[PDB]
Amino acid sequence: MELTLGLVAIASAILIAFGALGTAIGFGLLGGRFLEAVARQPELAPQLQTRMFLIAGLLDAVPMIGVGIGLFFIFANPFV
Amino acid sequence: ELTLGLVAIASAILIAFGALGTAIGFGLLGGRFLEAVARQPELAPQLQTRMFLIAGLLDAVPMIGVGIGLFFIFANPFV
Amino acid sequence: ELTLGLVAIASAILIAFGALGTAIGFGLLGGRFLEAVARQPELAPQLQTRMFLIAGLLDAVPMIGVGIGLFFIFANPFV
Amino acid sequence: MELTLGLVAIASAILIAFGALGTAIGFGLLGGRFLEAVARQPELAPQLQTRMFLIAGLLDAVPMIGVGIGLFFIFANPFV
Amino acid sequence: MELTLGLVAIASAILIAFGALGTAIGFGLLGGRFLEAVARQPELAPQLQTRMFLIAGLLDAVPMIGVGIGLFFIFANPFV
Amino acid sequence: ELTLGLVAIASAILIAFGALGTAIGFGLLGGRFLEAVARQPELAPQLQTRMFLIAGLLDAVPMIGVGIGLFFIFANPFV
Amino acid sequence: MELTLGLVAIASAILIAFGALGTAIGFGLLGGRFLEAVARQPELAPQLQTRMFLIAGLLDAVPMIGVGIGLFFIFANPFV
Amino acid sequence: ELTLGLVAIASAILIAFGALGTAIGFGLLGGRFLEAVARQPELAPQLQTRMFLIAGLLDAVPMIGVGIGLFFIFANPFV
Amino acid sequence: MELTLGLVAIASAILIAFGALGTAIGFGLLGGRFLEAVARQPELAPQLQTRMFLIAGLLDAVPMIGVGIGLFFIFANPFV
Amino acid sequence: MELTLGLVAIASAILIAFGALGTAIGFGLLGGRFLEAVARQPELAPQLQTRMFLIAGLLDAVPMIGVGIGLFFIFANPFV
Amino acid sequence: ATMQCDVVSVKESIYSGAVTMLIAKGAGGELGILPGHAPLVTLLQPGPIRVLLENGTEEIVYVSGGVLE
Amino acid sequence: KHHLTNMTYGKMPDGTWKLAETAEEAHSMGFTAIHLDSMGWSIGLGVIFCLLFWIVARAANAGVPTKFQSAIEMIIEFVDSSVRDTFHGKSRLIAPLALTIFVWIFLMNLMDLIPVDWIPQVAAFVGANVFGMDPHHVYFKIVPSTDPNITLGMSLSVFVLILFYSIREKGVGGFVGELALNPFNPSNPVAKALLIPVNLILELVTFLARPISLALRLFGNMYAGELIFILIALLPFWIQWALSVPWAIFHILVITLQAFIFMMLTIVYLSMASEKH
Amino acid sequence: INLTLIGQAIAFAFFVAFCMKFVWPPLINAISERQRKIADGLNAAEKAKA
Amino acid sequence: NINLTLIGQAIAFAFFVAFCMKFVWPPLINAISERQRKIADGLNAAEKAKA
Amino acid sequence: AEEGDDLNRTYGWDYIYEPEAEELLNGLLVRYIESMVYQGVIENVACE
Repeated sequence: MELTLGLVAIASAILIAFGALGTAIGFGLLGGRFLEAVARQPELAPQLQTRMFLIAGLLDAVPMIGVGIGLFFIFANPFV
Repeated sequence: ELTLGLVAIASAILIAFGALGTAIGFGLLGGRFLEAVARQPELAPQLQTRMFLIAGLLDAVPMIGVGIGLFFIFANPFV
Repeated sequence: ELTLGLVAIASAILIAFGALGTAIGFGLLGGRFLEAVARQPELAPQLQTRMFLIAGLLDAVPMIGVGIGLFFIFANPFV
Repeated sequence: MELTLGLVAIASAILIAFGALGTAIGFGLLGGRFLEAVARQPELAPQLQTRMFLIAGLLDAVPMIGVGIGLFFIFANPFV
Repeated sequence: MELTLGLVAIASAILIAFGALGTAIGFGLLGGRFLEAVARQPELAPQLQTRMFLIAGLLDAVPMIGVGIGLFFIFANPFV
Repeated sequence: ELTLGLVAIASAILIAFGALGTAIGFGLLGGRFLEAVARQPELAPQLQTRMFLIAGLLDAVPMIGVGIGLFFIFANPFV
Repeated sequence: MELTLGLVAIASAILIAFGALGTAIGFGLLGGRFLEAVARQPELAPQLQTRMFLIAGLLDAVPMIGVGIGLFFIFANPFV
Repeated sequence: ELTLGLVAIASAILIAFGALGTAIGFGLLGGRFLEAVARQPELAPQLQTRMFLIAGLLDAVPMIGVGIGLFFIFANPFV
Repeated sequence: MELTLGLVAIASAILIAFGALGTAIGFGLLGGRFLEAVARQPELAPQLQTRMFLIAGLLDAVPMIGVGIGLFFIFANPFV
Repeated sequence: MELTLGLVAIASAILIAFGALGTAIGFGLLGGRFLEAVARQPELAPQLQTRMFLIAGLLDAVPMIGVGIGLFFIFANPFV
Repeated sequence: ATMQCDVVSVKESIYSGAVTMLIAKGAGGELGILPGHAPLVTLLQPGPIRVLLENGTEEIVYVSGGVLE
Repeated sequence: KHHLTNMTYGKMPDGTWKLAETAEEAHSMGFTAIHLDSMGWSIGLGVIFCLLFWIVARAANAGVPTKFQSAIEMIIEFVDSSVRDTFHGKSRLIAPLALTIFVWIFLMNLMDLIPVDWIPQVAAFVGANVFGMDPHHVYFKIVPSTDPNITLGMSLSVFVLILFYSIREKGVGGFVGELALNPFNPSNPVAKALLIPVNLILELVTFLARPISLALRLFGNMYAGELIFILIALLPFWIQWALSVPWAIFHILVITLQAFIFMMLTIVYLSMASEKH
Repeated sequence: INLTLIGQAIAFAFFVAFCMKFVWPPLINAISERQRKIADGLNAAEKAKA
Repeated sequence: NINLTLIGQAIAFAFFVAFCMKFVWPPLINAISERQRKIADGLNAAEKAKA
Repeated sequence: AEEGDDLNRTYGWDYIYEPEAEELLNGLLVRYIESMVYQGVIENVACE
């Protein structure tokens, strides 16, 4: 019982942690190349920004979905 | 009792690792996409089609992990 | 009893590591693919052909691992 | 109970640790490209700086979220 | 005896998993530069493709061996 | 008793991951920084000031974690 | 002694797994630049291939050693 | 008893992660530094000074963790 | 005491595993640039080839130190 | 005390393990650019080797320190 | 050592001789040139060129746009 | 406080007030497939959207636009421009459904800016006058529609439309036939592992996961944001709530981004289903 | 959370309504700007007539 | 307690509206006004054009 | 213009183009055409 609760806490922690680790590097990788692109073609800022936001929305899905189940486990968990 | 916690750990791994993979793959793809579009702006739609073909081919296996994880969470074997 | 949980962990690892590998692989492959096709917009078809060839060559071991994982899920040994 | 306390402490530590690890790499990856870009077009410093702040705000969301759950665990923890 | 079974299962999973992770990274890393090479000089496509196959056949050797040991643990395992 | 060791190892992880992140991040930043200043030596002060700005922006979360680790060290909960 | 057998299996798995993981990434990283070099200088293929064999044989030495220790544990291990 | 082993593990983690971070960071810095000084040999001393500035800024947090590790080694709490 | 034997086995396996993984990545990272350079300047092949062994001998120092202790644990282990 | 001995052994192993892992990648990353630079400016080879020695000596300090702690654990350890 | 440097305009040759070093501003940025350099070609910003003789005397030539080889 | 805080975290995440036929309102324990009282409040927010657009729609005039109709003109022209320049080939009310879903999800997400407890605690008044206090204190009130069922029903309709345009190829067999990531694996035991399981996994993953991904991505945003807001509410005495204002500014930033991403990817998927041959 | 299929049922139903039922007043709206462009092109042609 | 907590949240919306004006209102208002200006100029040109 | 040169005697080295080769080629071509025009004017002066 006690061990079950501890393992639930651990699993929930991993769910948040790996998602944060993924997104924090993905956004950096995207933004660096974005800055290079906008620097080379300064007049194309708005369409480049739109393409960016499309990418970013398409990017963060799986990890930050896992974040949701993590919070689910935090507060309303099965197995009890 | 221990089996429940272990299944919880396994499920967490299932979503988390695929998530970590996708979060990096999409960034790596999008960076080159942004460089490509800025260099040949009039070719944007073709590049977008190629890119979404790539994304559809890519995100498959992490979805497979997510599905098995969700299956574990609600209706799991080993009970 | 613990055998069930450990088998669950093993199955989770099998799927997770393969997904993590494939997501990175296709991402960094597609980035280079988009960079290349931008250079030579006319040369798209055989580029896609080579890319699909190597992609099919790529997923071999991850697919092998996924099958073993599902085998563990449904009808595992050690029971 | 004791084991639960230890395990939740571990989970809390993981929550902050992975977020810090992710954000440290992300900011470096963004900033290197930023510094390269500003040198190539020194006139465009303000707008590029604004875009960099936009990316930075978009980036560290999830790690900052995880910091919240970490502080929650350290101070007001469930499972007690 | 149960612990032995579980640990054998874990070891088997590790054997295939790490090899798959390595192969997936290596194949893509090779393929990106392969695409650049073939796109820059499309005339040399068969020769370059042959060289890439040579490299690949030299690549997956150790992971392929590891998969065999993993499956060996699966079907006919020692230590029993 | 077993609590105390877990507290110690958690505190160690807190500092360790932050240090690992900062070491790689500062190297990644400084690489481009040095590469940039050599290209355009006349811009050294402005680029250096920007580097201080972004460096201060960088190490925030690791420094936050260090304080939590130290709090675990000296006067911790769970007692 | 059961846990000893299990941990021996785990260790043997790790030995082969990490070696395969390293070799797979290393060969791909090498072959990418190799393909760029062979494309840019098509007249230079043989001596570059010779260099690549030299450095490849120089590469997988330690992972091959680790495979040996893994097999050692598999067939006849100490600690019995 | 077990607490002592856990403290040992934590101390090892502290030192090991710091060493791993520093080794990668300094290499990443040095690659770009050598490339830059190769491009512009005249400006070697100023770039060298910029090195030590950024490197002293870099190695801080791992050095902080080293002290904590040594503290756990010699005079540890939790006893 | 059996537990100690298993743990020492794990530690020894880690010793070789991490060293092999590091060396495999390092040699590939070096060889890529080496091949690209020899493509750029085929005239200076012997000099570059000398430098590459110089640094390679400078490279594997720490991993070879670890492999020695790893082999030391296998046969003549302390703690017994 | 047995479990304490095993954990101390694990700690001692991982100490030098991570150090080797770091050094192997670091030297490779440095040497790649070193060879490329010396190819670009073949006249500066002694000066480049001086700078490379300086930075290499500055690099491996922390892993070498960790090796010392590891050896201390191996021969004359606390926790007895 | 020394290497043959020729600075020629569209009308006539301006400077010539053997020099030990050259400094110019390429499209990417400043460039240092020493004998045995790998082949390279850029476009020069409208700035002066500095060449260092073996004796230590340094001639300077003003160039407004052009190609460096 | 601590007991009160735990009770509150029991309260706010109560699913749709969980009404039930052949039963009372709720007992926080039913957990059956029964009535839901949240998306009714969501429709109460969609209706003002339709009315606001109908206001301009009935007023058909080409004169100088006033501020409100100028802004609505911005919105309609922007969504039309996006749909047009990005996507083409054929048009059956695609841009209308796109503009509806965009604004509808945006307004749903917008409601989060209100405080965590102001509406439920003002609802203590209607608890006092009718239905008592304790029934309000078990589970009675709901927050903006952040529950996963809303977004799941939302996404599955898009999936149905994907099916409807995916049968436009005039044959189920023609559409089902598609290119596979796994055309071949020569090895024989590998073929055993490949034939049934891997291909079944492929046909599962190819299309089915995507609407789930959409629904869960939106759900994560909503639920994480709201839980952050509840968690902030502690230790009020000596503070300026600096943990809230910048965070809610970022929340304002992410709201429009999420709505935009949902709309854009939906039109993407419809365009893909509309691919020729 | 909980499935509670009632929520998703009402969501789909009211979505299909609130969208198809009021696609039409939007379809009205596309024309005004387009005809404004008509006006602003014809007033461009008038000077050529001059 | 409960009301005292809501007192801080009163400060919240105060600062939200304060920052909403200074930052968000000028750009939207300027966009509206400018698009109105170009529409008005385009129609007035047509008016003198018909004359 | 005598493009047959440097095909049999060409070596296995290329430059290190600081800009992309396309822009460099355009910049070379413009200046080359201008120089052709100039040295065609000078010959006309001598003929005059």
